[PDB]
Amino acid sequence: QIQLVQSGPELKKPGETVKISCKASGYTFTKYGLNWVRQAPGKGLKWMGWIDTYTGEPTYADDFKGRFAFSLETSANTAYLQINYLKDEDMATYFCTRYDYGEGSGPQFTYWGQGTLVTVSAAKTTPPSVYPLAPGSAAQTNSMVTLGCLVKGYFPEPVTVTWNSGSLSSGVHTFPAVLQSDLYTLSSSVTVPSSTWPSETVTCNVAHPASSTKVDKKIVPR
Amino acid sequence: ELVMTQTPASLSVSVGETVTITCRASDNIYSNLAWYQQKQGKSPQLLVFAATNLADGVPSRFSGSGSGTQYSLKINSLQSEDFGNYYCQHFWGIPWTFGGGTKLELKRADAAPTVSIFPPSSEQLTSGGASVVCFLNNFYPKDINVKWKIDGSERQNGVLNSWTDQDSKDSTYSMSSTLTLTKDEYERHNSYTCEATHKTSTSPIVKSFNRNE
Amino acid sequence: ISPADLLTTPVLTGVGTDNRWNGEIVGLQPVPGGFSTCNRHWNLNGSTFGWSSPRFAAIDHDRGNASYPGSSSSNVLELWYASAGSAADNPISQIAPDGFPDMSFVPFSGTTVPTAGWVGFGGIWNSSNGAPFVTTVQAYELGFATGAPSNPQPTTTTSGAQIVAKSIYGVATGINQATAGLFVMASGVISTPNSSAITYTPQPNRIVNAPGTPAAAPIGKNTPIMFASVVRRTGDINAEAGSTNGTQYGAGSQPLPVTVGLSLNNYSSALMPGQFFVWQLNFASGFMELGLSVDGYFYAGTGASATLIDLSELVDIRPVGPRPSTSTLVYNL
Repeated sequence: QIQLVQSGPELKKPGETVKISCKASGYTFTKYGLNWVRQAPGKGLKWMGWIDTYTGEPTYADDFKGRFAFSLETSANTAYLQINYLKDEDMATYFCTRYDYGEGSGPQFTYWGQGTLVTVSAAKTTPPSVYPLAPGSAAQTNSMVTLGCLVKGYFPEPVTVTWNSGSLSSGVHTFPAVLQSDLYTLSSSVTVPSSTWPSETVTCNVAHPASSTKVDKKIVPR
Repeated sequence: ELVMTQTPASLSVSVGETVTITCRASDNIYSNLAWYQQKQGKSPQLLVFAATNLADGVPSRFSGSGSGTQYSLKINSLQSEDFGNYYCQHFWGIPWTFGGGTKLELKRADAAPTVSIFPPSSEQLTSGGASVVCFLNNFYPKDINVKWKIDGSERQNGVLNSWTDQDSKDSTYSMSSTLTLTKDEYERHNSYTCEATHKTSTSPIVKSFNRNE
Repeated sequence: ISPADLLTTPVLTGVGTDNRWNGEIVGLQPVPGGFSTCNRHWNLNGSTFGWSSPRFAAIDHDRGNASYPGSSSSNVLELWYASAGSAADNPISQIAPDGFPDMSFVPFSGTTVPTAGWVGFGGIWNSSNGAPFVTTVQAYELGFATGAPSNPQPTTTTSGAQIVAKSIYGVATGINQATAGLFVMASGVISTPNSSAITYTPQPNRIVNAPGTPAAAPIGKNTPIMFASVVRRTGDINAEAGSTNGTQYGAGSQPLPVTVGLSLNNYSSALMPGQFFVWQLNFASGFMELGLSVDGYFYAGTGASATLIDLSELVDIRPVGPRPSTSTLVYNL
C-alpha cells in the first residue's frame, strides 16, 4: 500500500517554531517529488512548493520564501516542513502530496497525507464554565421541549458533550465551538417529549481532557 | 500569475441528477488542469488530470472537459458518495493555483426552524455574566438570518453564532446564537427577542421573554 | 539509385561528422549488446522516427515553464520544462523541438555538476514578443524526463515525458515565467564534474527513442556500431584529442553526410532486410568491412568486442555492394 503518513497535530504560540513530518512508504521515496499544500480551516487549498526528493532541492511559492523550509531525511523515507516565527495566518492543515507526471499520468497530486493541523494561539489553558439552559418560567409546554447546555471560556479544543451519560442521542444538536476572544464557547440542545421532563432527569455531561475536568449539570426548571 | 475561478460556490443536488461545475483560468493553461474531491474532515483525492482524463479508480460517471481558459467537470447521475467539495488546480507555471472550491450539498424539501430562547441561567447571573441563548434547529435551506432585539432595538455587538454541517440523518441545518451581556446591562432591560427570517415563513419567526415574568 | 556514393573517403578520414554531436569522426565504437536511435537518424526509406533535421542550428521551443529553487533569485539554477508532444512549430514531429538532444536527463542541484549530460548554451525568452530574459543566459543540460518539475527523473521513452533544460551554473538572476521560451544552440558538449574524460557519451541506456523506433541488434558475429568523435566537456573545456586528462569521445548513430543523403533520395530498392550495403575500409596494414542496414544502422564483424577502432590510419573507402547479413563482415585489423 502506498501512503503518506504525517506527524500529529501541534499547538503553538505566535513566534514559536514547528516542524512537521511526512513519512512515505510503499514506493521508492527518491523517485517522486513531494509537494506541500496548505488549507486554512474552512477555506481553500493554497500551494506552497515542492522538495525534490532525489536532490533535496526545494522550490517555494514567493509568499512562502521567508519563514518556510522544506527538508528531508532520505534514510527515514521522511520529508519535513519547518515554519519559523509563526503568525495567526499560518494556522492551517498542512498536506504533503506526491507529484506524478509521465507514462500517461499527470500532472497530478496523486497521493495525499492525512494532513497536520497547526493551531496558533496565545491562550492559556482554562476549564469551561457550564450553564444549564431551562425554559424561562413563563413558557408554554407543547408536545416537545428543548433543553440546552452552554459551555463557555475553555482552551484548548476539544470539549465533549453527552446527555444522560450518553443515553440521549436522538434530537441532540451539539454545535461547533467558536471563539469568544481567544477562549471557546460551545452549546448543545436536546429535544425531548414534554411528558418526560421535568418528570425524568436530564443532565448534561461536559468533559475537557486538557484540564482534567468532568462537569455534570442537571437541567432543573424555574 | 494564473488565478483560478470556480463556479458556482455551492449547489444543492439530488441523487440521480447530472451536474456541471466550471473552472476558468485567467490565461491559457493548455489543459494542464486537475480536479480534486475533498470530503468533510478528509484529505483531497485526485479525480481528473490533464483536463479530460479520469484518475485510476474513479467511476465512469465523472467527466472532465475543456481547453484554453474554460474547463468543466461533469458528474452524470450523482451517487450518494459524490457529496463534498471539488477543486480545480492548474500546473502552468508556479505558483500552481487551486480554485476556490464548489460544495455539493444534498437537496431536500423546506423545513421550518424550531426556535427556542433561553434566559441567563441563575448560576451564570450570580457569577457576573449574562448570556441569552437561541437555538434554531432543523431548518432547510441553509440560508437564514438571526437578529437579537433588546427592548425592541437590535443589538449587533456581543453575539456569537454557530452553524452545523448538513445533518447526517435528515439533511437539515441547525444554528446556535448567544447574546452575551454584562449582568448590570441585562438587569436594565425587559424584553429579549430572537428574530429569524427564513424561506418557510413570510413573517419573521419570533421567540421572546420579559425579565419581569 | 546505388547508395555507394553515400560513404566516400572524406566521410571517415577527417571531414564527416557524427549525427549527434557534429564532431569529426575519428573512430568506430562497436556496441555488442545493441542500441536504438531515431533523432537525426534516417533509414533507406527516406524517413526518420525522430524529431530533428540533418542540420545543427538552434533548439527553439515557445511554450514551456521556467522557475528557480531556493529563496534567492541571484546566482541560482534555472529550470525550464515542457511536455513532450508540444513542439507545434516542428513539422517533422511534435515530440520535441528540432535539435533537442535524445538523451535522458541527468538530475542535479546546487554546486554539483551533472555527469554525462548534454549541455548547450542559451537561455529563456518571452513568448509573447520574443525578447530575451537576459539574466538567464547560461549553459543548460537538456534531456527527457518524467516527474518534472518537482523531481525530473531520466526516461528513454517519449510518450508522456517532458523535455527539460536546467542551467548547470547559476544564472545572473532567476525568473519564474509561465509560457516561457527556450533558446539553445544545437551544437552541444558533455557535462563533467571535473577535468577527467568519461566513457563515450551517450551510453546505449541513455538514448531516448520515439514509438516505433527499430532497434539495432547483433546478427551473428556482426555487431552494430556508433561513430565516435572528440566532444568537448565542461570540466576541461580546452581538452581535445589526446589530452593529458583523457580524451572525451561522443558517439552518434550515423555519419551526418550519410543522414543528409538518406534524407534527400529514396533507397528502398537498393536493399532488402537481411542484407548490408557493404563498403571496404582500407587501412595502412589490413582492411575491414562496414555494412549498412535498411534501418540506417552500421555494422562490423567484431563479435563481442567493445574495443574502439581507431581511424587515424584509414586510407580510402571502396564500395562493395549488397551482401547477406548471414555472412560475417570481414575484419582484418
